[PDB]
Amino acid sequence: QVQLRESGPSLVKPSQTLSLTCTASGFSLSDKAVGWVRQAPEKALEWLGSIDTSGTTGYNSGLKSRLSIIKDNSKSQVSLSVSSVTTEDSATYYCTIVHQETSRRGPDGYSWICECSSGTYTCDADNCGNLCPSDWQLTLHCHRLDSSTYTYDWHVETWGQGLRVTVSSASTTAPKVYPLSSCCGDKSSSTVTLGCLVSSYMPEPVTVTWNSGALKSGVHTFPAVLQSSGLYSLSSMVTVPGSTSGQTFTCNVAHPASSTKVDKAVEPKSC
Amino acid sequence: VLNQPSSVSGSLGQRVSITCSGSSSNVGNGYVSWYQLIPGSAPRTLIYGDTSRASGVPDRFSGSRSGNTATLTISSLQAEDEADYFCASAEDSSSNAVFGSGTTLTVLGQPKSPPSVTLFPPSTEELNGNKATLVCLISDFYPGSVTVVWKADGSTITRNVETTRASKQSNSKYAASSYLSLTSSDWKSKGSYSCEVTHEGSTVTKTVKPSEC
Repeated sequence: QVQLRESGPSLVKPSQTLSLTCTASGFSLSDKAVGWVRQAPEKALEWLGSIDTSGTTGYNSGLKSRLSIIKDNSKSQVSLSVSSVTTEDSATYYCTIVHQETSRRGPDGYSWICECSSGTYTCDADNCGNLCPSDWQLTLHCHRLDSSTYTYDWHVETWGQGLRVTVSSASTTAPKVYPLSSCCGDKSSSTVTLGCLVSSYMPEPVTVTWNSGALKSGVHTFPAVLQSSGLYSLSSMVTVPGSTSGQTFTCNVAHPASSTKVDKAVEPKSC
Repeated sequence: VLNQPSSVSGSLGQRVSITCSGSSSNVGNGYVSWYQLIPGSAPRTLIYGDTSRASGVPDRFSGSRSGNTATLTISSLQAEDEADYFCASAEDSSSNAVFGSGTTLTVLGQPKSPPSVTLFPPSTEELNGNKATLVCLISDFYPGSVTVVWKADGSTITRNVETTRASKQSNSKYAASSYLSLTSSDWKSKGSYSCEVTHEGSTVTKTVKPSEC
């Protein structure tokens, strides 16, 4: 149960500092390097930086002057700081465990490393061996590795769920949640459909569940429309076998940007 | 940025390859990784070190590398393989990673599916605020391409309509929604409102009667 939970503000004003925290659990930061990745809307994944078990930070060369990463092993927390953000820093920020090691791969085919008294060679055979003593075997089966030649290995081992951050000067707006119910005369089912309209909020995201998560199947939450007003709206729908008399339906809406949570009772239109 | 094709497509049960072109100092360094991004889900590592499969990844995903170009091959294409795919590589340092431009994969040959349409009238709570939003929810259709037309008393509405782009639901098909923003007066005025959804030349229309809700 290796877990990576991002935390921080979902809304930040332009030219301020964006500060995020990643809490690690199920593993120690003294044994695993962790880094930050982000994806802005409609853009590709972008590397930000990492901090390894030794505590050495490394950053996207084109963003380093704006980034700062530090960790606290005892708390198993790692923080990210992005200074003087603009709307281009709006993105989902992912905490990650990254593999990082400096290697020395020679030409393709010379996999093994052979460092003798005469220097460092990349060799094709895994014996080091008959090659080290002989001058003729080295030039045959090995390439002499220059001091500068180094290779780098990087990949993401584990991904966090990601935290969406919006950079905007606009104020927040808590959603107004309206029940969705078909008109009378459409009560003939045989499956009854209802939902909730999460209207006019700012910023994203919003999460929707039904009956406090006890109602799983039959639910679908649509992506949000962005009115020209700058406010978002989305709908969540649940389809359930009818009749369902003797059961209630409540849509639970969470808008973390304003610490507000709404539980709206949805009752079918009785006529 | 590593150069990938913007989009590729293959047929069900067939194979497709995504290339990742770079320079001698990233891809040529010899340690490429591949990631899968399904919207509404965290990114997933597929390949690392050119050819090694990450944990839980089946062998129909495979990677290779030739010089400054890497390739991800996906045989036995299934519906759930539709996603964005990104290659990545270090450059000049094991802590300076570079991602590719990304490739969207479409899986052709899947069965057509018509949209099921539900039209919701405005609620009493919203009408008390002198506003009225009609909600048209469209689901379970493939391919993911619909056009929505709203009608009032049979004539086309040309104002105050907003429609989302189709997006994936759990069953690999597409869903969408459309919103008609009216005032309380308009909703009470007209005799009916209709959401007209066209998908692959065929149309499904649901109608709502303000008087009978």
